[PDB]
Amino acid sequence: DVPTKLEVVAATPTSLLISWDAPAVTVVHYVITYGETGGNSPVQEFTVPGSKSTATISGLSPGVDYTITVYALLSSSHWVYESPISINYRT
Amino acid sequence: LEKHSWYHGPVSRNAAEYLLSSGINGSFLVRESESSPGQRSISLRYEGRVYHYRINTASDGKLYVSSESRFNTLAELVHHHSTVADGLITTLHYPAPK
Repeated sequence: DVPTKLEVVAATPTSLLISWDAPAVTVVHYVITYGETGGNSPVQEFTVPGSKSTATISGLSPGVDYTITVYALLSSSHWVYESPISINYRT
Repeated sequence: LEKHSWYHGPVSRNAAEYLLSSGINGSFLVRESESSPGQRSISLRYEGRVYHYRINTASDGKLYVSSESRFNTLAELVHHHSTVADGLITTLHYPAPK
Protein backbone atom coordinates (compact mmCIF):
# COMPACT_ATOMS: atom_id res chain seq x y z
CA ASP A 1 0.00 0.00 0.00
CA VAL A 2 3.13 2.17 0.04
CA PRO A 3 3.96 4.69 -2.73
CA THR A 4 6.85 3.51 -4.92
CA LYS A 5 9.45 4.76 -7.41
CA LEU A 6 10.29 8.03 -5.63
CA GLU A 7 12.73 9.93 -7.89
CA VAL A 8 14.22 13.24 -8.91
CA VAL A 9 12.89 13.87 -12.41
CA ALA A 10 14.91 17.08 -12.99
CA ALA A 11 16.85 19.67 -10.99
CA THR A 12 18.03 23.23 -11.29
CA PRO A 13 20.72 24.48 -8.88
CA THR A 14 18.07 25.32 -6.21
CA SER A 15 14.88 23.38 -7.09
CA LEU A 16 13.77 19.82 -7.77
CA LEU A 17 10.98 18.15 -9.66
CA ILE A 18 10.12 14.82 -8.02
CA SER A 19 7.70 12.02 -8.85
CA TRP A 20 6.47 8.72 -7.39
CA ASP A 21 3.94 5.98 -8.33
CA ALA A 22 0.71 6.23 -6.28
CA PRO A 23 -0.69 3.25 -4.31
CA ALA A 24 -3.67 1.70 -6.12
CA VAL A 25 -6.09 2.57 -3.25
CA THR A 26 -7.41 6.05 -2.37
CA VAL A 27 -4.79 8.44 -0.98
CA VAL A 28 -6.18 11.24 1.19
CA HIS A 29 -2.98 13.30 0.74
CA TYR A 30 0.78 13.08 0.87
CA VAL A 31 3.09 14.65 3.36
CA ILE A 32 6.53 15.28 1.87
CA THR A 33 9.55 16.18 4.00
CA TYR A 34 13.00 17.38 2.99
CA GLY A 35 16.11 18.40 4.95
CA GLU A 36 19.81 17.68 5.14
CA THR A 37 20.85 14.05 5.50
CA GLY A 38 22.26 13.72 9.05
CA GLY A 39 21.79 17.50 9.38
CA ASN A 40 20.84 18.82 12.80
CA SER A 41 18.70 21.44 11.04
CA PRO A 42 14.89 21.90 10.57
CA VAL A 43 13.31 19.37 8.19
CA GLN A 44 10.66 21.17 6.05
CA GLU A 45 7.13 19.62 5.75
CA PHE A 46 4.60 20.29 2.93
CA THR A 47 1.60 18.55 1.46
CA VAL A 48 0.42 17.31 -1.89
CA PRO A 49 -3.18 16.25 -2.90
CA GLY A 50 -3.91 12.51 -3.13
CA SER A 51 -4.47 12.70 -6.89
CA LYS A 52 -0.99 14.10 -7.64
CA SER A 53 2.10 12.06 -8.37
CA THR A 54 4.58 14.92 -8.79
CA ALA A 55 5.77 17.93 -6.77
CA THR A 56 8.44 20.65 -6.90
CA ILE A 57 10.80 21.67 -4.08
CA SER A 58 12.55 25.08 -4.15
CA GLY A 59 14.87 27.39 -2.13
CA LEU A 60 17.45 24.61 -1.79
CA SER A 61 21.13 25.33 -1.00
CA PRO A 62 23.95 24.40 -3.42
CA GLY A 63 26.12 21.44 -2.46
CA VAL A 64 23.83 19.98 0.24
CA ASP A 65 22.77 16.31 0.55
CA TYR A 66 18.96 16.30 0.95
CA THR A 67 16.84 13.43 2.18
CA ILE A 68 13.40 13.58 0.58
CA THR A 69 10.63 11.49 2.21
CA VAL A 70 7.03 10.84 1.08
CA TYR A 71 4.32 9.71 3.56
CA ALA A 72 0.98 8.65 2.05
CA LEU A 73 -2.13 9.04 4.19
CA LEU A 74 -4.59 6.28 3.23
CA SER A 75 -7.26 6.93 5.90
CA SER A 76 -9.68 9.79 6.84
CA SER A 77 -10.57 8.15 10.13
CA HIS A 78 -7.08 7.71 11.62
CA TRP A 79 -4.12 9.91 10.73
CA VAL A 80 -1.34 7.35 10.74
CA TYR A 81 0.56 7.60 7.49
CA GLU A 82 2.16 4.77 5.58
CA SER A 83 5.75 3.65 5.87
CA PRO A 84 8.05 6.44 4.58
CA ILE A 85 9.62 6.23 1.14
CA SER A 86 12.98 8.05 0.92
CA ILE A 87 15.70 9.18 -1.46
CA ASN A 88 18.89 11.26 -1.18
CA TYR A 89 19.83 13.98 -3.61
CA ARG A 90 22.90 16.23 -3.67
CA THR A 91 22.36 19.75 -5.12
CA LEU B 1 3.92 34.93 -28.87
CA GLU B 2 1.08 32.63 -30.03
CA LYS B 3 3.76 30.09 -31.14
CA HIS B 4 3.90 28.81 -27.50
CA SER B 5 1.49 26.10 -26.38
CA TRP B 6 0.64 28.09 -23.21
CA TYR B 7 0.05 31.44 -24.95
CA HIS B 8 -3.63 31.51 -25.96
CA GLY B 9 -3.77 35.14 -27.11
CA PRO B 10 -7.03 37.12 -26.86
CA VAL B 11 -9.08 35.02 -24.42
CA SER B 12 -11.31 36.11 -21.52
CA ARG B 13 -11.17 35.47 -17.77
CA ASN B 14 -14.32 33.39 -18.17
CA ALA B 15 -13.15 31.46 -21.23
CA ALA B 16 -9.86 30.77 -19.38
CA GLU B 17 -11.91 29.16 -16.60
CA TYR B 18 -13.67 26.94 -19.17
CA LEU B 19 -10.37 26.06 -20.90
CA LEU B 20 -8.91 24.99 -17.56
CA SER B 21 -12.07 23.17 -16.36
CA SER B 22 -10.70 19.68 -17.01
CA GLY B 23 -7.12 20.51 -15.95
CA ILE B 24 -5.13 19.59 -12.85
CA ASN B 25 -2.91 21.46 -10.39
CA GLY B 26 -0.44 23.44 -12.47
CA SER B 27 -2.58 23.62 -15.66
CA PHE B 28 -2.33 27.19 -16.92
CA LEU B 29 -2.52 29.55 -19.83
CA VAL B 30 -1.40 33.10 -20.57
CA ARG B 31 -4.05 35.35 -22.13
CA GLU B 32 -4.50 38.82 -23.63
CA SER B 33 -7.48 41.13 -23.15
CA GLU B 34 -9.87 40.98 -26.13
CA SER B 35 -10.62 44.71 -25.91
CA SER B 36 -7.16 46.00 -24.94
CA PRO B 37 -4.35 43.74 -26.23
CA GLY B 38 -1.38 44.53 -23.99
CA GLN B 39 -3.06 43.59 -20.73
CA ARG B 40 -1.78 40.02 -20.32
CA SER B 41 -2.71 37.65 -17.48
CA ILE B 42 -1.84 34.15 -16.20
CA SER B 43 -4.75 31.85 -15.31
CA LEU B 44 -3.71 28.86 -13.21
CA ARG B 45 -5.64 25.88 -11.89
CA TYR B 46 -5.30 24.72 -8.29
CA GLU B 47 -7.60 22.43 -6.32
CA GLY B 48 -10.68 23.00 -8.45
CA ARG B 49 -10.13 26.77 -8.55
CA VAL B 50 -8.67 29.19 -11.13
CA TYR B 51 -6.41 32.02 -10.06
CA HIS B 52 -5.76 35.04 -12.26
CA TYR B 53 -2.62 37.13 -12.16
CA ARG B 54 -2.05 40.33 -14.11
CA ILE B 55 1.38 40.44 -15.72
CA ASN B 56 2.82 43.80 -14.65
CA THR B 57 5.37 45.85 -16.57
CA ALA B 58 8.18 47.68 -14.74
CA SER B 59 9.80 51.10 -15.28
CA ASP B 60 12.67 49.52 -17.28
CA GLY B 61 10.16 47.44 -19.28
CA LYS B 62 10.72 44.10 -17.52
CA LEU B 63 7.75 41.82 -16.92
CA TYR B 64 6.86 40.38 -13.53
CA VAL B 65 4.14 38.93 -11.33
CA SER B 66 6.30 39.48 -8.21
CA SER B 67 8.43 42.64 -7.72
CA GLU B 68 11.51 40.56 -6.90
CA SER B 69 11.54 38.50 -10.14
CA ARG B 70 11.50 40.53 -13.36
CA PHE B 71 12.38 39.36 -16.89
CA ASN B 72 13.09 40.78 -20.36
CA THR B 73 10.64 38.42 -22.07
CA LEU B 74 7.39 36.67 -21.23
CA ALA B 75 8.87 33.20 -21.97
CA GLU B 76 11.57 33.81 -19.32
CA LEU B 77 8.92 34.78 -16.75
CA VAL B 78 6.79 31.66 -17.45
CA HIS B 79 9.94 29.45 -17.38
CA HIS B 80 11.00 30.81 -14.01
CA HIS B 81 7.51 30.26 -12.56
CA SER B 82 7.59 26.63 -13.64
CA THR B 83 10.39 25.95 -11.14
CA VAL B 84 9.48 28.32 -8.21
CA ALA B 85 5.98 29.52 -7.39
CA ASP B 86 7.42 32.92 -6.35
CA GLY B 87 4.06 34.63 -5.74
CA LEU B 88 1.72 32.28 -7.59
CA ILE B 89 -0.44 29.75 -5.73
CA THR B 90 1.68 27.02 -7.44
CA THR B 91 4.13 26.32 -10.24
CA LEU B 92 3.20 26.55 -13.95
CA HIS B 93 3.33 23.18 -15.77
CA TYR B 94 0.50 22.03 -18.06
CA PRO B 95 -0.72 24.24 -20.95
CA ALA B 96 -4.52 24.37 -21.31
CA PRO B 97 -5.72 22.79 -24.56
CA LYS B 98 -6.15 25.42 -27.38
